[PDB]
Amino acid sequence: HARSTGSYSLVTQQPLGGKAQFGGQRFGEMEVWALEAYGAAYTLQEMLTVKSDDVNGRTKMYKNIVDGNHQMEPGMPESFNVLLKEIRSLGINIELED
Amino acid sequence: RVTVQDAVEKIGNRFDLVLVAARRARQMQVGGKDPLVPEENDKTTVIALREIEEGLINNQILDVRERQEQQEQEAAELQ
Amino acid sequence: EFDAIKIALASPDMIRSWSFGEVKKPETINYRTFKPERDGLFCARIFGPVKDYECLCGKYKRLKHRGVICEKCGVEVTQTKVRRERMGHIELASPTAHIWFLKSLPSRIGLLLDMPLRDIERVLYFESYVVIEGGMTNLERQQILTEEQYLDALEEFGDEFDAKMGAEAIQALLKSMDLEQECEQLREELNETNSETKRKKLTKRIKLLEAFVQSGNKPEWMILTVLPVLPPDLRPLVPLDGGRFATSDLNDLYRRVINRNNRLKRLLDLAAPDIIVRNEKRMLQEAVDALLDNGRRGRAITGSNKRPLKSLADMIKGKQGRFRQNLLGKRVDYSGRSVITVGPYLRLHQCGLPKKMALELFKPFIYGKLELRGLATTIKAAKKMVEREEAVVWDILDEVIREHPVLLNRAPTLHRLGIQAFEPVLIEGKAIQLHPLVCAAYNADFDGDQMAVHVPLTLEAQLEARALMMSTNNILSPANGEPIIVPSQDVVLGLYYMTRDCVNAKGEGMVLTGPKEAERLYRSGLASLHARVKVRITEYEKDANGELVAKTSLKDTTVGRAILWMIVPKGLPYSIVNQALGKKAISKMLNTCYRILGLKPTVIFADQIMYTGFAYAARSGASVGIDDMVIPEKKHEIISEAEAEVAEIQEQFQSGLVTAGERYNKVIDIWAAANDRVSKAMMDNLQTETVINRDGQEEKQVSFNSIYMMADSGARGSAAQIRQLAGMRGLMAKPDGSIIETPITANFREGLNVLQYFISTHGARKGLADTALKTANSGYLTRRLVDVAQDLVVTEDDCGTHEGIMMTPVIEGGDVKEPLRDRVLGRVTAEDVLKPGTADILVPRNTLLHEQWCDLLEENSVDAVKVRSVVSCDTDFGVCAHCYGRDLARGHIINKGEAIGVIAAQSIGEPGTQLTMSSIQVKNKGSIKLSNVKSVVNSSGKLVITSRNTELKLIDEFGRTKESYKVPYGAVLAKGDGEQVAGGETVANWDPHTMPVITEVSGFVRFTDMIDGQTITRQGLSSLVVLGKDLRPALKIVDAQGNDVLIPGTDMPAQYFLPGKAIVQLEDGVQISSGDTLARIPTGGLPRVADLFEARRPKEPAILAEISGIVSFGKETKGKRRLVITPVDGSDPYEEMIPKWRQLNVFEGERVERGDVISDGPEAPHDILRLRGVHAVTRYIVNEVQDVYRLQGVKINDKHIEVIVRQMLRKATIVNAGSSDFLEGEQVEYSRVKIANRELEANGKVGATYSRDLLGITKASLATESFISAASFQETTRVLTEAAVAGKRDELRGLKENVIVGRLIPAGTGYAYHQDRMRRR
DNA sequence: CCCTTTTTATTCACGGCGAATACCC
DNA sequence: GGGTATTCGCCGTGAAAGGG
RNA sequence: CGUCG
RNA sequence: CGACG
Ligand SMILES: [Mg+2]
Ligand SMILES: [Zn+2]
Ligand SMILES: [Zn+2]
Repeated sequence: HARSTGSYSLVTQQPLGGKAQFGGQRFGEMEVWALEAYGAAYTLQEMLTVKSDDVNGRTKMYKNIVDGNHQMEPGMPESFNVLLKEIRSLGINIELED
Repeated sequence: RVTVQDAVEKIGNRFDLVLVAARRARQMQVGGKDPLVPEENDKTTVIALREIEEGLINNQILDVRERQEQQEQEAAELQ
Repeated sequence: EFDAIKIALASPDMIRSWSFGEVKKPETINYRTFKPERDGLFCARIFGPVKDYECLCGKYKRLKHRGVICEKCGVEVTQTKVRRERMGHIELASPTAHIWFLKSLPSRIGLLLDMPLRDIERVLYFESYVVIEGGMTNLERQQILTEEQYLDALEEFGDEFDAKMGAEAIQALLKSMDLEQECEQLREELNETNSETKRKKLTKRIKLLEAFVQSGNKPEWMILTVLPVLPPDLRPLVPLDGGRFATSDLNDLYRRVINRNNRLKRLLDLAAPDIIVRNEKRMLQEAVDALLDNGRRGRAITGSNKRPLKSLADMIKGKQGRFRQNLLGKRVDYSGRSVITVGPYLRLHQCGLPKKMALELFKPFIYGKLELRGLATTIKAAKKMVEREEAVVWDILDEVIREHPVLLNRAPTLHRLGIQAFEPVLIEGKAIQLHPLVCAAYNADFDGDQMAVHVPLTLEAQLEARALMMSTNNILSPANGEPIIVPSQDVVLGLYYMTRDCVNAKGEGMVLTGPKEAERLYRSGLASLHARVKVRITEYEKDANGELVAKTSLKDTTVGRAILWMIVPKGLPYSIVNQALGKKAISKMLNTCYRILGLKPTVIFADQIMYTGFAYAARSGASVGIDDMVIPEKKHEIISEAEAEVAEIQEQFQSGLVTAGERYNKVIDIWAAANDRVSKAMMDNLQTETVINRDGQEEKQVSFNSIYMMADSGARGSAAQIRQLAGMRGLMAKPDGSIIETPITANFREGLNVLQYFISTHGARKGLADTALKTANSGYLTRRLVDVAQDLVVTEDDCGTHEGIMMTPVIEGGDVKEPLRDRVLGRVTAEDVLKPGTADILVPRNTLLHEQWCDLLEENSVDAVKVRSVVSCDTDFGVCAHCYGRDLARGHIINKGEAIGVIAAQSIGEPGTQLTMSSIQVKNKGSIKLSNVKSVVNSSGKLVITSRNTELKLIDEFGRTKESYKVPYGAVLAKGDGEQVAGGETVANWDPHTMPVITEVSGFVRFTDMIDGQTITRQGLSSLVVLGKDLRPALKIVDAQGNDVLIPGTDMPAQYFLPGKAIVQLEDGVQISSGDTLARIPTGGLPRVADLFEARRPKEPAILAEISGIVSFGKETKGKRRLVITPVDGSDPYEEMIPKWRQLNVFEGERVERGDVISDGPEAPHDILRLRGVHAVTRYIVNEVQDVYRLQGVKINDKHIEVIVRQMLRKATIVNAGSSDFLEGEQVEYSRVKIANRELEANGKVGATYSRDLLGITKASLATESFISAASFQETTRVLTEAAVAGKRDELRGLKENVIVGRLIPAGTGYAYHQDRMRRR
């Protein structure tokens, strides 16, 4: 089973999983630890921000691959925004400082 | 080649050579630069890593080349 | 964008300003229309509609009308992205309390107010009242009154008695209580310090009040007044088709909360009595309990079909939460998964990829190539050309899968070699071809295993996969300096069959001119493969600098070795080829080729070795059969004599001569001896079974059996499996702990019955359950071990330290286990090494120990080298490049910016699955050495000991130490100081049942205060047992003159107190001497690794001496036992107790010393750190972990344990505060104290005294400066409650904090980018 | 879309932390 | 007048559905 | 790691 | 959310 581009979930902006549904493979925490054992800065930056999150960034990355540019953008992960809206639903305030 | 060993002997950090090779291969693809070595059905990463090993492309060499290009751009915009 | 995350409490005005409207209707779905309702959880005027730029009525269809409001209900035009950020709020007519500030363990409200938790539960559940605004009242302000006390409490006091019930009373108690005067009175109460538990509780309350004062939050915000909701896009409700409707549980909980709030609002408008509004407030309290976090109480609600609903906190914590399944681990694109295949025609830097997977995973690259080549009109034409299976885009794939590496990955990942990079080729099939040389690092056999493949997109990701994650660059192990590319079973068998010695073959006794003639004679068939011939070889050496010399010689070798010499390059001599070439010989050859030539000729040499082995494995033709597993003809005789001996000892047991407890040991001993004899006969029959004649008489050589060739070369299978296969397998033990006395007689070649197959299945099921549980235990252990040292990056190159550890090979009592070369390899020493012979300087201070200084270190025969470690560093927030040393992956030093803690945790957690879940004499010759013992001469000419911490060493004739022993107190010595001993001679002899009471002086003994009936009992045997209550006896001695014998130097007289439960055989009035005792008194494995790393307290710990001084008995076990250790010039406010189970080892008339063991058993890891030192607990835990690892046979370097040890003691406490702002009872970081005292000790101010304390892998990971890495490790609610109360400000510094926010981790390029960002800022 | 009454009562290993009774000077 | 050793519980990880 | 509802 | 390898 292989997937380049497919559908995504509605509760979070992540690809699906399995063979009957068009989904990709799961990059677990041990793979993140094995990448952190190497340098893998831009490898980990493109693994969990460009391929899964950044719904406006992955389209720009696809257009850059189509036009012939191997350059990406950091963007903003949508799962962190979901977590920020989830903790704010309780009686705990959390925001980002500049 | 098949391995990256002599680039460690040239630059003994193995982190800045990747960045300067990406900076060399990016300007040869987006902007467009003349390759200093003859290519034989190779991509820009292998061309940049081959230009690293000979010594024509380095960190300070690329910095002074960018500075000379910016000085030529300001001299062209001045006239 | 942002650089810090600030967390605080939620003000109700902030929740009112966050939302845009108020909800009133509880209904969400009307089940008739597709549009949502105008008010509810799925609102349209608050959160927005679903369609982009379209209202509910259908009047706005143009984008130019954006900027107005709707007149029907108030639904403005929105997008699909802005609907996820709009929220709503719910007002509360009745106040309620929070759950995270109620059961935080300890409670925040219970710590802020002077009230236990049960009274707070009684007030919050409407069980009892609290008096508010008493004023001039004899009753206490926090007094609890029952239901019958309210009547006379209202009708007794003359003033107005107003007492609130519920959360309003708690809110009034919070509003009426101030903060500055309360903390002022608490600081005025600090000077009492009556009890130490009240002292630490009071300082904890002062720290909580100060954390409330310095923060910008209020204590009144714990009472919930305005409650925010989640957006409807975060809670998707897909309309299913069936008899029942599918919905989320959180929406049902919110609907129940809105229903209870609307019922309370309808109840307040009818002037209801107190009990019904009390029950309504209780139902609203249960509703807000079920909404926020359910399951913490005794009654967890169940929605449908007996299933507890997931609240807002249940979907965050745990394994299936958002931190572990949506932030650290995400689904990725451009990925595949197939079945692995061998594919022996590939190289090391390449793998095999199918055409369908390469066409699917590279669709946008093919599209971009078709756009740049000018072949397709648009992207849709290229898509139609791709999905129609044309023969036009096939040669375009040869240009994009040429120099583009992919990331191969196995589903279990233990270390960094589980993810490697290969250049994929296009093969035909549906499977991935994984190279056999990397299978030892992947630990993947081809019995249906699956692997994942990833495709990098960024140019920097491709360059990092090529330059760092390549398979040709990672050939060494991360735990030790050994090559991971080794021939496993087939290549080593081919190289063993090709290079072997024979006594007679075809073409023996002929001389050849070169290796090409030998290969031609082997391919032509005129000469055999294994024959002793003579060839002319030219070997190249590199003894000169700049050139390689050559030498021509003729050596007697084999034809197969002459063929293999063409594989061997010029950098290696002929001594590595002419050997037996087993399993370790090829690894030593590859290590020599890597250490002499380098990385470039080694990756071709290993591939050529694998190609030659795979080529000669087909030419060998090794097969197994019945005649290969031979049977010894003398086995049945040994079995017959063994059965006769068991029958004779059974007859002797049944006659009544030998008891069964020794007969069982005799039976199992003679069966083990018979098994060893059968195994020795089988090995002698296997290794010598073929005889080949040369001229006349015959000769005996090593046999050419296939199973013996597979067992001797180390190809596949150890010697124990061959012993269980050919010979008898031995005794099979019971799983409960015992072992059956009868073994398995028949082997696997012969037939078996059902009795010889039951205990083997018992042991196999026990081993299978053991490994199935211990692999999950090891996974949990390495998951705990990664998060301890996940934020240690090398930021400096040289710092300069004067302290260090004393690196020395440890001696357990027998021979050596770890030599000097494998302990100090690649580590910078601390100071100069002192020479015992001439006393000069060998090494400088800051120098690296390469492979040449270790030869001088072992030739000088040094004892201990002061080497800098990871714990004794001084770099702030990380270590330097000199305190670590070699990274065990490259020949040079470690570069700056490498996260070595994750590599250390991965190298520790990887072989954790292999872990299972009377007299002192010498052995060799040499001199002895006594330490910490005073020698007292005896009357017979021997020497007696008096100290308890004595230790004996063995010094050789050169000056080194090769043997050490530990003798307890009360043992005579046989050899003297400076006397050479021999092998097989006893030194110390003692009894482990009787403790000595023998003094060092002589004299006529005399009993004192021994009355029969009160303290002694006389009851053949002429002795009395020692058990007027508080009157202790004494043992005085009389000399020949008649006066008192006083010991010069010590003020204690010559008397001894008799201990309890001890017999005294000798009476008084006789001359005594030294040597006669007067009074005669009678888990390793992975849980051990978890106990050592978790720093848990033992079951029965030992008590260590705090200060040196004489001892004094306070009590004699009436209810307790108290001992006093008083010094000479000081007092002692320390009184310890005895748990009435530990044997008292310390006496009153012996030498005292701080640091002595008084109880047999394991010692606590906290007492050795605070009393002995800081470099003593570290070496002890490193040696214990290394002993547990060497019990199995794995090899892990000492730095990986030392970095975890350094991360363990990172926290510290303050003893004396002084002029600093920190208190004397708080636990802060050591780095903050180190950067705060540097400006205080250099100036005229005073500093604070600190003392390091040891923490486990769980307590030190959860207690840190950040609140994100501590919330995703084990728990979430407690650290979020602490971060909300204290108001911590997080800074993205470590590695785990950048994975959550999604940016660059501090790698080497990450350290470069972080230094550039710090330079720009 | 809303009240009520007769009883659904369902089983780990190991460790950290908080709280009600006590003997002795 | 007053306090910590011992013990015992709670928590951390791997009572509400039926008809009109 | 997958399959099913 | 449960069963199976
Ligand atoms: Mg397998
Ligand atoms: Zn409208
Ligand atoms: Zn240092």
